[PDB]
Amino acid sequence: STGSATTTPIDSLDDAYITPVQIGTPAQTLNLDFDTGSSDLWVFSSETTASEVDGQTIYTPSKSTTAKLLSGATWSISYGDGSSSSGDVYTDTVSVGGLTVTGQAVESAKKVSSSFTEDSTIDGLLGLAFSTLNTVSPTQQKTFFDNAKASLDSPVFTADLGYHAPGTYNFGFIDTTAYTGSITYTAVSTKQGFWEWTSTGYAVGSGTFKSTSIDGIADTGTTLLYLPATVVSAYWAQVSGAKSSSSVGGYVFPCSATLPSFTFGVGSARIVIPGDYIDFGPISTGSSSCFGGIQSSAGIGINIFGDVALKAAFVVFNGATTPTLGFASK
Repeated sequence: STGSATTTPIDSLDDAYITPVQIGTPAQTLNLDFDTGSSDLWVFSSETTASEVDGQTIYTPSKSTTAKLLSGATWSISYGDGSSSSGDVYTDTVSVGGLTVTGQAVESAKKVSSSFTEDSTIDGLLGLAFSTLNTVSPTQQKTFFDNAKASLDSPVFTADLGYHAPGTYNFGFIDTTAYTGSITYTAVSTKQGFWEWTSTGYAVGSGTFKSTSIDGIADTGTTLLYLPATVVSAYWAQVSGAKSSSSVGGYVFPCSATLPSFTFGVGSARIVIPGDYIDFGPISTGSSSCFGGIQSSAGIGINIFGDVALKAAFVVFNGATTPTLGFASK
C-alpha cells in the first residue's frame, strides 16, 4: 500500500505545515503537524479543557464507532520550544492520503499549553520520529509510520516541503518525478530516537565549502535551521547590519538586505538553501528588523535541520531495518 497527502503552510512565513488526517468512523478530518522530531499522534478533542480550545477542529471519540479507550493509558509531552500537552489515549482508524492504519493510538488532549491554543490552524501533531520516544504510559505506543510499515510497498516516507507553497508527504514509495538528479543517502543514528545524521559541511553564498562534520536531526516539526554558533556567525557576517539580539532571541537583519544562500553537505552532495528561504520577516508588524531563519543551536543541545533546510530538498526517511536518510535537490 501507499499514501500521498498534500501539506500546506499555516501562514505566509511557512512557520509550520498542516496535513489533513482522517480519524475515526465516520471520518473526522483534522489538520495535523507532521513532526519527524517527535513520536506522539495527539489531537485537540472533546476532552480538551474548553478554555484551551480556540478555533481548532476537535476529535470526538464518542462519535467514532471504531474508537476504543486504551484503558489506563496517559501521555504527556514537552517540546523543545517549551510547549506541551497531555491527556489520555484511544485507539482508532487513522488514514493519511489514502493509507489506512487500524488500531492507531490517538492521544486525546485534556490539556495544551498556550502556544497550541493560540495556533488555530494546528489541530494536533503526528509524530514520525522513532517509537522509542513515544510518551504513552504505561504501555508505549507506535507511530503511524511504524504501524503502517509492514503494509507499505517500501518501508519509507518522504517529505517534500514547499517554499511559500504546498508540498507532499508520501508513504511507501519514492516519487522519482519529484526531484532532480540523484538521491544521496546517509547514515542515521537512532540512539536518541531521532532521524539523526551527520552533514559533511557548509558554504555561505558563493563561498568555498567548509568540510566539517555537523551532527543533527532532520526535523519537520521545527521551523528554522539551528546550527553551531561558529557556522551561524559565519553566515550572518555576510549580511550587512545583521546582529544577534538577546532581546529578540536570535539573529536579526535589516529587512532591506539581500540574503546569501546557505549550502549544506550530504556526503559528497550539496543542498542549496536560497537566501529568500532564510527571511522570516519583520520581528513585529511594521518593523524594518527582520528575523533570521538560521539560528544558533547553542543551548539547545542538538543541531536541528528544520523546515528551512528540509524544504530545499526532497527528503527520504528510510525505515528499513537499518534506517537511513536520503536528500535530493528539486
